[PDB]
Amino acid sequence: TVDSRIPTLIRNGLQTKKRSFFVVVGDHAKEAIVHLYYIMSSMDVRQNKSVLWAYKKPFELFISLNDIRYCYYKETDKILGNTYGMCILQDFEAITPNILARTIETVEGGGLVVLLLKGMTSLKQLYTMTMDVHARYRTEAHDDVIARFNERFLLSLGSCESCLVIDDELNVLPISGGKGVKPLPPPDEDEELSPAAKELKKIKDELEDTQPIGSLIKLARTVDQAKALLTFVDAIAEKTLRNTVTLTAARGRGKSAAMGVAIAAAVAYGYSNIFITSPSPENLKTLFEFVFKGFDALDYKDHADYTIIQSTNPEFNKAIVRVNIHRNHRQTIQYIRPQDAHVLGQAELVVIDEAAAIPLPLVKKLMGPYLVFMASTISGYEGTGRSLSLKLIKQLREQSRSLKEITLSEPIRYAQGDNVEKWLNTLLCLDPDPSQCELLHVNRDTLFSFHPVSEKFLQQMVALYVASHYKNSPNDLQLMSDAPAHELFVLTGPIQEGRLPEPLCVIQVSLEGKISKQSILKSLSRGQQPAGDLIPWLVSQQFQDDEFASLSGARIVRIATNPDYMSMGYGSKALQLLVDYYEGKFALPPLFSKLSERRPEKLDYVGVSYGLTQQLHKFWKRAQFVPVYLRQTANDLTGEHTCVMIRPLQDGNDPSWLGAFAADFHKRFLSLLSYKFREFPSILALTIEESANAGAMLDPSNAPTELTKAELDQLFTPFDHKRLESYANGLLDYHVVLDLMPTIAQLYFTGRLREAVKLSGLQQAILLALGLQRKDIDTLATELNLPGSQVLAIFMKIMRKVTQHFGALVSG
Amino acid sequence: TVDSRIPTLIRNGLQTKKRSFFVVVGDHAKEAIVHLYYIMSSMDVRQNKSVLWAYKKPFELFISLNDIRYCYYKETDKILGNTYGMCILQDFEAITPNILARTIETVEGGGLVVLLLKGMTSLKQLYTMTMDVHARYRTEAHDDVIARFNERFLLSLGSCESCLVIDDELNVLPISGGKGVKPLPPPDEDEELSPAAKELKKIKDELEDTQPIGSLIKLARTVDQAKALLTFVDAIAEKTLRNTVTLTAARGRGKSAAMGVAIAAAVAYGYSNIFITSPSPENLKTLFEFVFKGFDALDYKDHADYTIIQSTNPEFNKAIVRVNIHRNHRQTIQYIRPQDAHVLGQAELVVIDEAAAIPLPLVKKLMGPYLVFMASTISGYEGTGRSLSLKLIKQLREQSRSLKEITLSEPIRYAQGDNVEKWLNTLLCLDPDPSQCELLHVNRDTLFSFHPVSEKFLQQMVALYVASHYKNSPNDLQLMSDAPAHELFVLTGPIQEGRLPEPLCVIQVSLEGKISKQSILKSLSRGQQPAGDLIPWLVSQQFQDDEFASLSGARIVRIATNPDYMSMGYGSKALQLLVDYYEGKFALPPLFSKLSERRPEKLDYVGVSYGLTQQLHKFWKRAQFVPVYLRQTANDLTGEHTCVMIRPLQDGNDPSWLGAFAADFHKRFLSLLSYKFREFPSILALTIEESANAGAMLDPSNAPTELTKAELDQLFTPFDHKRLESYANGLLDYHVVLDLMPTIAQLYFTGRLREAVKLSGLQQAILLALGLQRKDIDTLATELNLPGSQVLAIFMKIMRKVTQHFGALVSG
Ligand SMILES: CC(C)(COP(=O)(O)OP(=O)(O)OC[C@H]1O[C@@H](n2cnc3c(N)ncnc32)[C@H](O)[C@H]1OP(=O)(O)O)[C@H](O)C(=O)NCCC(=O)NCCSCC(=O)CSc1ccn([C@@H]2O[C@@H](CO)[C@H](O)[C@H]2O)c(=O)n1
Ligand SMILES: CC(C)(COP(=O)(O)OP(=O)(O)OC[C@H]1O[C@@H](n2cnc3c(N)ncnc32)[C@H](O)[C@H]1OP(=O)(O)O)[C@H](O)C(=O)NCCC(=O)NCCSCC(=O)CSc1ccn([C@@H]2O[C@@H](CO)[C@H](O)[C@H]2O)c(=O)n1
Repeated sequence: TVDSRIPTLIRNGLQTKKRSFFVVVGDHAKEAIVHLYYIMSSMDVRQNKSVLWAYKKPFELFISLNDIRYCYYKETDKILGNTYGMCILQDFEAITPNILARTIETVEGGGLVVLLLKGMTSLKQLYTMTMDVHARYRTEAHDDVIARFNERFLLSLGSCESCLVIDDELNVLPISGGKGVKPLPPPDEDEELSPAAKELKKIKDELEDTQPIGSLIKLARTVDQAKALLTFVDAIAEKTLRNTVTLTAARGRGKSAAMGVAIAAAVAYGYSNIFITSPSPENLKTLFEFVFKGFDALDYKDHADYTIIQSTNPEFNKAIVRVNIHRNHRQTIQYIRPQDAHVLGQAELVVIDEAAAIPLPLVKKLMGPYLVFMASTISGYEGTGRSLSLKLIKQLREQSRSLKEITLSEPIRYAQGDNVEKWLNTLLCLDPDPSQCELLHVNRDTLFSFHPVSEKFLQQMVALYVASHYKNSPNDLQLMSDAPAHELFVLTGPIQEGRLPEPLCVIQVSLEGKISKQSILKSLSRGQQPAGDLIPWLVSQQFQDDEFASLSGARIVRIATNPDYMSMGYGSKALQLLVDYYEGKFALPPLFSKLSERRPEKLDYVGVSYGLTQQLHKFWKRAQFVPVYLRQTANDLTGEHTCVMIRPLQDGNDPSWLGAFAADFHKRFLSLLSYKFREFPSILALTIEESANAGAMLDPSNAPTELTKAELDQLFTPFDHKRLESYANGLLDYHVVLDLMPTIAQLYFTGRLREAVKLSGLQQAILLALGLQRKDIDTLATELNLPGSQVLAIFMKIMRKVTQHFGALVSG
Repeated sequence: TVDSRIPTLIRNGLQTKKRSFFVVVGDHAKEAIVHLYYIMSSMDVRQNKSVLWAYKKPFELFISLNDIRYCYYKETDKILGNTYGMCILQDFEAITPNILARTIETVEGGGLVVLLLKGMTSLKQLYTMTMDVHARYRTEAHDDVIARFNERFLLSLGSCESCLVIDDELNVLPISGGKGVKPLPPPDEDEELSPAAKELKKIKDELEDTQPIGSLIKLARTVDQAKALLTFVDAIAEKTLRNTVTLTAARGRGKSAAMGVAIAAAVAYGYSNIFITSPSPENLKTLFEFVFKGFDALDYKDHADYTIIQSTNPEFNKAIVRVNIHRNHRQTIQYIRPQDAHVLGQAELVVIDEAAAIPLPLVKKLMGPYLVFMASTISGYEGTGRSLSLKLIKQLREQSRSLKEITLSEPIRYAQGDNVEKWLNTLLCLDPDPSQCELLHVNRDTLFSFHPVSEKFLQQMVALYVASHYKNSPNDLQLMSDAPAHELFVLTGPIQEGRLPEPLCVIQVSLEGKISKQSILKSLSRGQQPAGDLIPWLVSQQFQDDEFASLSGARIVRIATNPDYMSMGYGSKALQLLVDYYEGKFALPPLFSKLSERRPEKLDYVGVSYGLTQQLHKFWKRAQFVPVYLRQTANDLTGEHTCVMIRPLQDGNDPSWLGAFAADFHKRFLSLLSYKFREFPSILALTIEESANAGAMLDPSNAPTELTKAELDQLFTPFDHKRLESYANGLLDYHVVLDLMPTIAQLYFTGRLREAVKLSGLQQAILLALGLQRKDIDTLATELNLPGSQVLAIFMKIMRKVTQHFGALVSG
């Protein structure tokens, strides 16, 4: 027999269209899965869909009778947009939170999400079991790893009413969170129906006579989807290039289907050029599938009324890039990259998928005098933080021609308020005067113990980081929980007993370094790297230095503040407090440990690796950080170059080891502006150069030397001096004296000419651009918001200062 | 009374629809013009159009009764595409051939082209009268100018049967070429009609029922125009993106009108994106006027069915750049520059106006998988040489999807075979073993004497230069004729008496130099230049040298060979013969003077200024020329940088004055590749650098020195050497060692490392690109037609040679 609660839970899930969670432990989980599929199928006939099975690397009749799809863990990106009647996970040791989010959301309501666990003598051994991902966290310095993610995972089950844990013998355990489940009253489909189903069929039958909306509204499955289609069509039918409709919805709500049917409606309404801009064409799979579904519903014929152009040469073979329409009239659905805004001159409809994840300048450039459709995932898996969506909406409101804001709430595959969706959104967390504040260290042994106060505080800090993330990734939660040396610091205001403090700033610090010199030389003779550390293993490779990585240091993995309290001084105060704590200025575990009650580790430096940005760089420089490295190949999804800043926090020790690194980086950066850096704005490059020089000034031996006649004559021939003097007098065109620009720029920005001649910020920026970035006058004028004549007018005054110094130098 | 031949000629012109030429001499030409307008108007009533009057800076009733348009000589570009019933030219001293061509072609058949000459005691004083343009030819070295253009102008009249020369008293002179004119028999318009007029009305009434061709064929005025419209519409109605129709016709035949009505037909046929690519939007004035005429004939309404977008911010205010159509669907007529081929992704119809004048790579890029319309002016004023049109047609035939070739012959404003058009196409000339050949000097005193043999030979050489010219300019004829020091050299094969030799190569040499040092210093202290000379006044400004321009030199203004005999060795042989002639190797004027019968001038150098091109540079370098200067701003109409090459022809004299210039240019060019030169192909830049180094080797003191440890340690720190050695071993990514690339490239290409390490052509080109041009691996791989991996694979082998040399240098 079987426990009554298993068929009861399955029946409740089938009737209420909600998912059911089952966890099987033992060595013969196949029998349990077969018996759970038989029970699920015996009560309902309209849900017998395919079964998804995921592994890293009776029953015999069961496999040969039902459609079973096998998917690898690394191939879970291939099942995006599908829908399966029951999902199976085989290897616990491999399910990262990314895998769980990707593989659970693709189950229709009433199905079963079955997770198989290996036979265990006591569930109490789950908290210490070898993750296949733990191998990446461990390092030579820190080898042991205490698994805390599994601890919270097992405890989270008790908070889900649809989650049942069963054994090989099909017996419920007390850990199960749905042992108190009760049968629901039988339904009556003769007259009783959900109000949503009545509303949808009403909004469908009302517009059935009209075309093409009548035939393109029979594809929507939710009321919110129908309303989204209605407003999209009422903006398309308006045929006004002064309209802009944005669609923000959680993952799985059906943004792609609504936008695809809207694109089909735009095609049917007589639109010639339609452009879809997305970060990657592989995201445009379900969208184009629903565009094709709308075309089919519009009585179009394949290969006779439309041809599909698919890009096979690059990596994304399956990606659709172009669709041609030649039935009503020549129409094209072209996919362009977000950086290709130069092709939107004749754009009639530009649809920006995942507009939140697109960098803000790219979104600003993609908008024009046409009709713009926008999509954003503001919650759920792969979502965007609330801060970025708020910034985008604020920009749209400030610029607006006309902006329309619609939202989807009701999911498609499962009923609203699904229990399993609630649990997987809790386990993966997928949804005062600055001087008065104090910093506390958050203990990770209790923060992941699923205590109600601990869980509430964990959700608080997690949500803070969520907003500060162009794309949400729940793997960072596992990295934070199971890392061997990651420390979490939070900044709270003055708080009294009985009230949980409100986190205004959260700092995650990772301990790095203490790598043996033998390992350094072993790695430096090859290209392979342990990849455990970042700042040491990167400097030791870039500078070919075998002494830096043997130090002890801290990497600030993530520092985020409350978006409502940003730019008020909380982040800088938290950073200063952390630095002072690491400088030895402070002399059931409790969740919060004050900084004055734990002994800091002896650290020689603190470092950070982050995407370059003028505001971020200004903040880090104000925090006494100096650059050591700057990547040349910009990040494809972000558009920013990785920059590494290191601070010599330890006092009473010579900060000369960092002086050499800063000086080496400073001079390299000077002429690296012609290599993958030509695109940098002049002001940003000037600030980075100034910061690198300030860092290089730590070493007294790196102080610049004066310029003498003996070395000057080795650089400029007397005819070059004559040309410079002629230009300074205004008797020569600036194009003639232009190969001397690299030499003068290098002389000034390496310190030889810095003391002799005084240049302001604008003159320094123009000199840097024209000398090291090799920019034109037009580009420099546009970047600096100055007329072309004024750039040269202030450029001659730079020459009238260098020429005078050179003349006074040669004469005396 | 009036001479009978004046009303007779006017009546013949009115009846035959041919223009009439009248030249008036005296101080009261107003009376003659009034009496010629009265006579013209008294016989015909359907031609009383506006009168065009051109000046540099009875009759009273005449001005206030007829529409008179006044146009300045510098503003004659503003009357392109118009049509006037009678043209008047007031100032002889200002009518350049460009003005004559621009102002004569805008007269309808049967009108009068009246040229006013100041009262002259004897027409014999015309050959010596002060041109307002002569001031530009004269120079300090050569001041006197003998006017030969006026000489041929006066004699050319006798070859025109419709040209009458009259005085203030209206008396015909023997110089008149139409004194033997006789009255034509009166016509009969009741039944007799021209076959062309019957053919046109037949091809119109046949398609009257059909639309939109029926309403868009009533705008054509010639049979050839109607056929061009028919084939354009039959290619548009075909709606095939595998069609390409080119239209080659002389100036004034009506290419613009046919193409405009074709664009209107394409709009009416349901084309969404239509792009018109032209060298300048001001040429797209009559084309868009006829597009608008076709729209009006298609019953479109202004400001309700189409809106016109005109670019007012730039210089071309009147230029139309965009036309929007919203009749049933959004259609657009966008003007793009020829270098904007990246916007033709959705192009449904790309119409290339003046395709011959567009550089060949730009035309190759503008063509795609759509319908392409092409226009070319292969004859007449502002035309293109036959060689360029032949190259374009050959490229089209070799690439062809489908190519259609149509031609227009019959002009619009005047009858075919017009007499005045014949004369203005003669006055302005607007239409063997290599070792066995010999070079002859063509005397300019008899070449412009209008002798039949002299005129035939002048037309021969002129036609040779015409083909070698992206845009024909008849001002070069006046410059050749009236220049004070221009010498013409021609290359002919073995020829016997009684037969005029066939010119296989024509060389035009201009004598330059001998500028006083006082004038050099006077000009060098300002920006103003006499502009008489080019090579001296350019080197003396770029190099700030006060001794070069005082030499004596020759500038090869134009060297062209027969396009049928190109790349066979005639040009190089002619150049070598000219150089030997100037090196003193040869020890009713006759038209041809052998090189052994005239004393060459003592010349120190021979130079040439030309648009840079790999083939042209290779030819000049083979001719022992070395560069001295290279412009940064490429020519807008051509896309090529001006390069100046100077050869030290004189033997027995030290060529060290040029060694300094070549070395200064060579070292500057090295790092100037990052300034307006980044776009140069690697091979071309390498060849230019090699040629500049070969030129700099003339001075023994410019020989490169070895590389020593003392100077090497001043460039690379030991950590830089460690990084280079690590990269050479393949243990480091190539991105790390990239700021050392400028230093290594400069060391190798300035000669210090040239002897120590041996590099092939490909390695040298890659090193030059990556070091001095700062190109990426992808761009270099695409330019060199090699995979990206192979570029780096051969790039590491460059480093494995430099690193070994550096190690052997530091060790010992
Ligand atoms: C700025 C805050 C501190 C709070 O700012 P705060 O409260 O403190 O304001 P405050 O008064 O104190 O100072 C006033 C000053 O702040 C400035 N400011 C003001 N407002 C803002 C603002 N909104 N934003 C920014 N600055 C602002 C302003 O410039 C100035 O304002 P003023 O104009 O002077 O007044 C806080 O970070 C925040 O906002 N937002 C969170 C940003 C965040 O998340 N991390 C921050 C840096 S960490 C990134 C990592 O470390 C990630 S790991 C990683 C990832 C990938 N990769 C590579 O890429 C991968 C490729 O596959 C691969 O893995 C690897 O290769 C890698 O290596 N490592
Ligand atoms: C090449 C020929 C000698 C006959 O060639 P040739 O018969 O001799 O052939 P050959 O056997 O002897 O040698 C075999 C070698 O010839 C090569 N090759 C073979 N075939 C061709 C080919 N088709 N084309 C080219 N090379 C070819 C090949 O690379 C190789 O062939 P291989 O592959 O080695 O066998 C002849 O020129 C010709 O073709 N066509 C006429 C080109 C022409 O007209 N001038 C030539 C240079 S002058 C330009 C001025 O001087 C104009 S003034 C001015 C204008 C503006 N500006 C500035 O711009 C303005 C801005 O407003 C402003 O005014 C000012 O700032 C200024 O400063 N000055």
